Order: sequence, then structure tokens, then C-alpha cells
Amino acid sequence: AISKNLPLLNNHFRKHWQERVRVHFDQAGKKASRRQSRLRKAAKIAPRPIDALRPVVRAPTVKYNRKVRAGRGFTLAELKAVGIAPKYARTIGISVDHRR
Amino acid sequence: PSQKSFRTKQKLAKAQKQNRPLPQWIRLRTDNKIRYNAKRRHWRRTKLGI
Amino acid sequence: AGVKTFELRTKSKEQLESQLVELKQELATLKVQKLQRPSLPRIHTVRKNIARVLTVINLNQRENVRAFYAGKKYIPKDLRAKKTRALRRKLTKFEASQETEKARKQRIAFPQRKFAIKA
Amino acid sequence: GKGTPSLGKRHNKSHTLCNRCGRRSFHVQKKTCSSCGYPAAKMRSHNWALKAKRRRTTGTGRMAYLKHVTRRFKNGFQTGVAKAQT
Amino acid sequence: AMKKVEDGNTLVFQVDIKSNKHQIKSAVKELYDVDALYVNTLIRPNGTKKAYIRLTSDYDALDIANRIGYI
Amino acid sequence: VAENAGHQTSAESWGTGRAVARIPRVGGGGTHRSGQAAFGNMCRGGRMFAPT
RNA sequence: AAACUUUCAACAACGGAUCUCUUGGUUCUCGCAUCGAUGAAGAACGCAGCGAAAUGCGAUACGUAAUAUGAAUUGCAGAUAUUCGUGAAUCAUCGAAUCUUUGAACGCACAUUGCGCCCUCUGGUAUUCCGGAGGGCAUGCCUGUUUGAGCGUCGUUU
RNA sequence: UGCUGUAAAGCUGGGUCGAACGGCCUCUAGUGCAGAUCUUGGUGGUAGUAGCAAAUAUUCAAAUGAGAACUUUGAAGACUGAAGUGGGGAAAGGUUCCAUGUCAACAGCAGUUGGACAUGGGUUAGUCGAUCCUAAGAGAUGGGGAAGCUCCGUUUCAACGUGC
RNA sequence: GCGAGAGACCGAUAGCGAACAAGUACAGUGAUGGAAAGAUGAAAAGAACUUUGAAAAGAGAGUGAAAAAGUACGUGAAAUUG
RNA sequence: UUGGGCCCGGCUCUUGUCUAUGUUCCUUGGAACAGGACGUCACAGAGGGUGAGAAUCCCGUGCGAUGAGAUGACCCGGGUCU
Ligand SMILES: [Mg+2]
Ligand SMILES: [Mg+2]
Ligand SMILES: [Mg+2]
Ligand SMILES: [Mg+2]
Ligand SMILES: [Mg+2]
Ligand SMILES: [Mg+2]
Ligand SMILES: [Mg+2]
Ligand SMILES: [Mg+2]
Ligand SMILES: [Mg+2]
Ligand SMILES: [Mg+2]
Ligand SMILES: [Mg+2]
Ligand SMILES: [Mg+2]
Ligand SMILES: [Mg+2]
Ligand SMILES: [Mg+2]
Ligand SMILES: [Mg+2]
Ligand SMILES: [Mg+2]
Ligand SMILES: [Mg+2]
Ligand SMILES: [Mg+2]
Ligand SMILES: [Mg+2]
Ligand SMILES: [Mg+2]
Ligand SMILES: [Mg+2]
Ligand SMILES: [Mg+2]
Ligand SMILES: [Mg+2]
Ligand SMILES: [Mg+2]
Ligand SMILES: [Mg+2]
Ligand SMILES: [Mg+2]
Ligand SMILES: [Mg+2]
Ligand SMILES: [Mg+2]
Ligand SMILES: [Mg+2]
Ligand SMILES: [Mg+2]
Ligand SMILES: [Mg+2]
Ligand SMILES: [Mg+2]
Ligand SMILES: [Mg+2]
Ligand SMILES: [Mg+2]
Ligand SMILES: [Mg+2]
Ligand SMILES: [Mg+2]
Ligand SMILES: [Mg+2]
Ligand SMILES: [Mg+2]
Ligand SMILES: [Mg+2]
Ligand SMILES: [Zn+2]
Repeated sequence: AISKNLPLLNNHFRKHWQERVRVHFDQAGKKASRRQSRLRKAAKIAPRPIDALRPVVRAPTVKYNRKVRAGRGFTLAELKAVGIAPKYARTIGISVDHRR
Repeated sequence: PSQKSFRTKQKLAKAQKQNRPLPQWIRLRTDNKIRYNAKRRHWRRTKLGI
Repeated sequence: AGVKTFELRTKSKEQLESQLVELKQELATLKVQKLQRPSLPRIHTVRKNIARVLTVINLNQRENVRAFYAGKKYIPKDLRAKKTRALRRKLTKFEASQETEKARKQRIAFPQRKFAIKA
Repeated sequence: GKGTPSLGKRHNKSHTLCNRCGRRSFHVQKKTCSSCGYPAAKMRSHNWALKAKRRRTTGTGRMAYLKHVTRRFKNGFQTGVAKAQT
Repeated sequence: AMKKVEDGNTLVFQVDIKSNKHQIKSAVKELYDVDALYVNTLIRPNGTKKAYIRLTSDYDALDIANRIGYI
Repeated sequence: VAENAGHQTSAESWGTGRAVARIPRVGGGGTHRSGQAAFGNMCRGGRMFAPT
């Protein structure tokens, strides 16, 4: 059961694993249908953009301080500084975050 | 037995009517594959289980 | 191929029931002759004629009940829509479109705008 | 005498025809069907007998009403009659 | 069956399985305008019901059989 | 192949002492399938070795 | 030497391999959301001019209506069936119907085609008995209606 | 019919046959059988062999038929011997009943015969049974358990008549 | 479940148990168990007729491209057999 | 900054109808759908059928065109009435 100078392995296959094997044969089909959904969503509301405007936020932790990324929504203070109400902002393609 | 229920006697009537040979004009139909009745039953051989 | 359904639809209750009786004695007479012929294909025609007259009688009586109950709140369940059990339990359009006065004020105050970018 | 001689004393049916499934599994003294579970409201079925589900399930009979639900759904559950073309 | 039409003044009919002797007696009166002395019924080995209808002495069953048209 | 091909049987080995190979066999009676071997890659109607 | 045994070849047997097919299976992907007390799924019994099964259907019974289409069906037979047409065949389509006895299965019961009761009509000299036709009578729960119960309890009168 | 290769094998003559198939460069795998008391199917020797020996027992003639140990009829000889090899039924079977036709298979010989095969016919009730009653028992309801499938209980801590 | 499109998949002992009147026939008191079974030919043209036979059949003949395709049906291996 | 109802469109879904070019010659064959010659169409040389391997014989395929039915407070574009 243990033989030769080999690494000791951890192969977690002692349950009925073969009943829970998900093979992604539909990767290309899902890519194509996802693109079609995206076209339909865009053509429904054109020329209004499909994406809400997102803020830019620093990533948390000491490992990702340096990076900056897209947040979830603009804070109430930020929208206040440009004179937009959050209820109104949500209707002109601007995302709001009451939590930040 | 002679003393039988209606439900029993009704099953025995259907069993008699299903126990007939194939009508011969059926073998003349186009693309016909049935040569004989394959569901025959003799009283002594196979029991009805009723 | 027997009687014509459009000719039957122009008849009264008494004329349709009278013709049904005549068709049944014809079918009864044919079954007596079937004892000796014995092959008698005309039996098929009379059997489907009885079905047509019975159909027209039943259909004619059903718009009479439909006309009686037209616009009423409660009608017989065989005259109601027969979509599915689940679709009948579903909220009506009026009930599904019900809205609180608070929710109606906010929908009106902030409709989805129509806009574009880069101008 | 537990073989051939004892087999001659078999003339008392333990089961008769079931009214629900018609199978001859209705235990006379228990008044229960060993096959469909009649007269219980639910049908007797077990996940340890998948072949038994095959024998009696939707599609093994006529489906005299589910036959047509797909065709009625496809037409949006129409009410009314077809209109003759001019 | 035809020996009964002649000797016993009895008409033999195939009858619906669900009908009783009261309904059979009425039916022959309405269809053939004839009075039944009695109706003896029977379910056959093939699953159909047979009725022995004896007519009263007012009617001659042989004349009725010709009127229906099977003798 | 089907995940249950060759395994839709309640076959049980007869054991030794009956002058037949110890392969599992179909139970019951009254059909010609009864007493026939099952489940084996060498058996007619069994599942293949290492099903795909 | 025959016969017999064995081997081989030819032809013939026995048997159904091989080859070649394939309206089937298996696996993958894409799309959709639609069973039932308005009685489902399932069961039993029936139904055709001549059918046992399978398929279809329910006493309107291998189907009725409707829409479309446009000359068949076919094994045989046959129209009181049809052809420049309300017209052959058609689960082509399908929106109107029919839908036996059952089944969650619902008057009670069911190893019984057992036994009630109510309403309207009808036959037998009948509010009461017997017969027939049609329509009804399950349970839990919700809203409401009506009729009630309890010194639980309020007001008033001796 | 031969040729080539140490070989696994390849090619070829003749016969049969009837709809697809091969060489080479690569790819791929459910890829090679003598065995597994292997699996499924088929076939032998055994072998025209073991055997077809309980229940006393058959025979003559005619008829029928292509064909008669076995069918039918007659004559005889026998047996069961009324706790029957007689005449009915319950359970169980389900058309085996009856008539006509009929012999491929089945009736471990035979077959003109049959519980076989084919086509028809046949089961008649106010009084015979079921139906009704209750028995040991089974089991809804009101309730009480149980996550629940369901368990207990049978008038039960119930406002219990579809009353007459 | 419904509706589609596919494959370096299997090719009738394989592939679903089931390519067929398959969850059928059949077994079991019951829960359940559960097969075998595809292929004449382009077309039945499925062999009229004569003859021997009680008949089944055979021999002539006939159809067909082929009967070295006769439904005991394409090809028709081996065991086994004349 | 702004309410509601209908009417026609568009979108979505389903469905009907409509469409290029050899069956020319020779050989084999029972049959040409095989071989050869000369071609034609092709936004169609996918697939199937027809007496053998058929783009051109048939259905289809490709390209689109044009009707019918639906459906949508919670899709938009116009009208139109409040
Ligand atoms: Mg470790
Ligand atoms: Mg026996
Ligand atoms: Mg009686
Ligand atoms: Mg397999
Ligand atoms: Mg092969
Ligand atoms: Mg009883
Ligand atoms: Mg050669
Ligand atoms: Mg060759
Ligand atoms: Mg060929
Ligand atoms: Mg190649
Ligand atoms: Mg292998
Ligand atoms: Mg071997
Ligand atoms: Mg073997
Ligand atoms: Mg042997
Ligand atoms: Mg001997
Ligand atoms: Mg002996
Ligand atoms: Mg004698
Ligand atoms: Mg004696
Ligand atoms: Mg007899
Ligand atoms: Mg014998
Ligand atoms: Mg013999
Ligand atoms: Mg018989
Ligand atoms: Mg009595
Ligand atoms: Mg009674
Ligand atoms: Mg008691
Ligand atoms: Mg309770
Ligand atoms: Mg496929
Ligand atoms: Mg198979
Ligand atoms: Mg198999
Ligand atoms: Mg073959
Ligand atoms: Mg002769
Ligand atoms: Mg040949
Ligand atoms: Mg051949
Ligand atoms: Mg052959
Ligand atoms: Mg050999
Ligand atoms: Mg074209
Ligand atoms: Mg071809
Ligand atoms: Mg050419
Ligand atoms: Mg082609
Ligand atoms: Zn049951």
C-alpha cells in the first residue's frame, strides 16, 4: 500500500463521487446562449446602455491595497456632491450603494 | 365453481373471447407480420390466475 | 356519408329528436337483417348519423345555457374555462396588477428614464 | 409430507383481484393490496424497486387527458372556435 | 331460440347488460306494442344478456317475429 | 453506455455445491431467463468490462 | 475380400456463425414549463361490415363537431357515398362535444354489479307501495347567511 | 490452385455469392482466446441403449375407414361389489359441457377416437343460494399519540336522530 | 415531461430488459421476477396445369435476374451427419 | 418631474402558401441510380425516396417573399379619447 520513494497523496475519492461528476460539455453552448441573451437584452433597451455606471474602490486587505477596482454603487455622499438623488440616480444608469 | 361472482364471470367471458385463432383476412394485408395468435391459452396448460 | 351537419343545425329541438328516433329504428332494423346478410356495411353510416344528431342536439342546448349565463358572476363549471387546475388558481390580471398607493407614488415619481451617452 | 402431499392442499386464495389495480394482490383477510396499497389514498411505491415503477406509471396506460395538454398549451389554452376563412 | 317463438310463445332478445326485467318489459311494449307475460333474463358465457320474453295469449309470438323480420 | 446497463437484475450467485460456475444467476422460474448468468463481462446481457 | 472404424474431398443435411444492412438503442447539446375534485395518473370491461393482439376510442365507443386540405380507402366487401365540390380520405389541424364501470374517488358499502335517502317528472285506481327518467346527498378548512346553545355575560321589569 | 514471410500473417487460382470494400501516411480503441465446474446458443458418443412390468382380462364378428390390438355396434368373458370404478355437491378450475367437422402437433405404442384442433350452440328462479343477521374478529368517526408513513381506541372526557 | 439538432458511440449474444402484438409471453399466494424473437424477392410474379399418392408430399411444368431465393426463404461457417 | 383606456404597427412565438438545373446519346444490367460522351443549375454538391453509388427523376436543401393566428399591468413607436 505504501511503496517506493514517492510523494504521499491525498486523493479524496472514497465517497460515491461518480454520482456527482459535472462535466462541462456545454461550455460552448452556454457561451453562445449567453451571447444571445446579451444581444437580446441590449436590443430591448437601445440606445440606453446595458451597464450601470459603477464606482471605483480600493480592494480590501494588505495584499490588495495597491489595486483599485469597480465597486458596487456610488455612496449617498458622492451622489449628494453631484446633486443626484439615489432614487433618481437609479433611473439614469447610475448604481447606488447605501452601505459604503 | 358454479357459484361465482359477477366480477369473476366477467373476467372469464373476456378470457374466452381472447382465445380465438387469427382471422385469416389479416394475413393478406400489406406489410403484415402477424402469422398467428401468439397469446393462445389452454385451460389445462396455463391458468388464468383470477 | 349520411346526414349533413349544416342541415341539422337549421332544425328545431322537435325535428332533431324526431330524426333521432327514425335513425334508431333504422339501426334496429339493420341489426335484424344483419342476422342473415350477414355483412351489412350500411350499419356504419347510420351509427355515425346517430352520433351527428346527438352532437347537434347537445351543442344547440349548450349555447342556450351559455346565452342564459352570459355576463353572470356564477356559471356552471363545464361552461367555465378549462385551462388547467394551476392556471385557474393563479391571480387574475386585476389581482396581479394590484399596487399599494405608496408603491404607485414611487413608480410615477421615478419612471425608468430613456437616455444615451456620449453627447 | 411437506412437498408433494402438502401441495395438494392449496385451494384457499390469500389474494383476490384489487379494485384499484386489478392485479390479484388484494389480501383478503388484511383487506389491503400488496401491489398498489389499496385502500390507502397514496399508491404503494418504493425507491428500492425502480423496475416496479416502470411497470405501473404515467405512460403505461392511455394518458387520455395528459395526451392533449401539450397541444392545448402550444395554442395558449384557446377558448372559442376556429373561424372559417372568407 | 326459434323453437321458443313457435312452441312457447316466447321472444328471445339480446338485451343490454345493465337493464332489468322492468325495463325490458317496458321496452318491448314501446318498441313492438306487445305485452309480456314474464321476462326471464340470463347473462351468457360471452358476457351478453339474453332475455326470454313470453307474451300473453293476446299476442302470437310468431306473428310478432315476422313483423320484426327475422322469421 | 447506460450507467445501469447489465445491472437491472436481482441476480445472486448459487454458491458452490450445485455443479455450476459461481457467476450470479437470475432467480425465479417460468421464463427461460431464469437461472441464467448475469452481471459479468463474460455473460450475455451483463455489463461490459470498465463501462465507458 | 467385404462389413466396420478413422481421415480427406465433392454434393446433400444439421445448425445459424460470418458478411452486409437498421423506422432501435446509447450519449452530448439546444429550446420550453403544461397533471388533478372543471375528477388526474392508473385499472377493468367494452367498441369495427368481416379482429385475436398492438394502436385508437367510450353505449355519439378504430370515433362526433369544427378548421384546413383536396380524391381517396384498400385484405376483401359496400353504399339510401363522393369528384369544376359545404367534398373522398386525413389523431392534417383542433378551440366544440361525447367520455361505460372505476380510481385521490365523494350517499353507505364493496371477495356483493349489495343497500339507502331527498327533489322534479312519469306508469300502475297512490303524500305513504311498486316501476321508470332526470337531478342530488363525502370529509377537513376559510369567508359569509340563517337557525340556535350556555346565570360566560350587558341592559330593563316585577 | 499455389506464391511470399522464421513467424504473427499477406497475396493468389477454382467454386459459391450479391453491395459494398481495400492499399499507404497518421489517429483512436469496448482490438487478438483453448481452457476460467467461464456465458449464451447449437451438436455428439452413450444409444435405437435404460426403459415404456402396481391397480385380476380380455376375445370373436360386423360396420367405418387408405389404413383397426386400441373407434362404433353386437355377442361373450370379467371386475368395482352400495365406506363402489355408482349417483351428487363444497373448494379449485373456466367452457373442459353439447353437436358437427376434424388428425399437423399433443394423448411417452397407435389412432378413423379424445378433456386435442376448428366452427357453432348452450346456463331461464318472488319460493334454490347470494343478498340480510350477528360470531371469533376487522374497522371509520369524536378524540389522544406520532416528524410522519400512520398508531390507539369502538362510544371511547362528544351538543352524535340524514328520528319516528 | 415536451420539442429539436447531433456523435471518431452499438450494430440484433451488441445497443435500453425490450429494433418485433416488451414490461409482452411465462413464473410466483405475494412482494416481485421476466425472456426469446429483425432480413424471400424490384415486384408474390407465393408455383396455374398434368401426373403418382388416403393425405402430407413427390415428379414434370410454371414465375423470377436467380428457386445454388419456395415463406422450414439473403449469405448459410463449425461441431455433428448421410 | 407626472395619470389612465382603446387602435394600428414593430418585436417574440406558432403556423399556411410559394421557388434552379438532363431523366439527351452509347454499353452492361431484370431494373441505370453504373461506366463513357455532351451538358445545365449552384446563396441549392445536406438528407431521404425511386427496381444498384442520383445536385440536375421526386420530396426536400439554399434564398427569401407573403398570409393567418396568438401573446405582453409589468416591451417601444406612433396615433387617438379622457
Ligand atoms: Mg495526511
Ligand atoms: Mg393442474
Ligand atoms: Mg337469473
Ligand atoms: Mg447489454
Ligand atoms: Mg453482423
Ligand atoms: Mg358479503
Ligand atoms: Mg472466384
Ligand atoms: Mg466475391
Ligand atoms: Mg441486395
Ligand atoms: Mg481509405
Ligand atoms: Mg474486450
Ligand atoms: Mg472457444
Ligand atoms: Mg452449454
Ligand atoms: Mg445427446
Ligand atoms: Mg430395450
Ligand atoms: Mg419399472
Ligand atoms: Mg366392444
Ligand atoms: Mg366381484
Ligand atoms: Mg365432450
Ligand atoms: Mg403417441
Ligand atoms: Mg401418430
Ligand atoms: Mg379446444
Ligand atoms: Mg330461500
Ligand atoms: Mg337483494
Ligand atoms: Mg365484536
Ligand atoms: Mg380523528
Ligand atoms: Mg441517435
Ligand atoms: Mg438484445
Ligand atoms: Mg435481452
Ligand atoms: Mg435470417
Ligand atoms: Mg389424386
Ligand atoms: Mg443468386
Ligand atoms: Mg439467394
Ligand atoms: Mg437460405
Ligand atoms: Mg462439416
Ligand atoms: Mg424544386
Ligand atoms: Mg439507392
Ligand atoms: Mg451516368
Ligand atoms: Mg439521391
Ligand atoms: Zn391493487
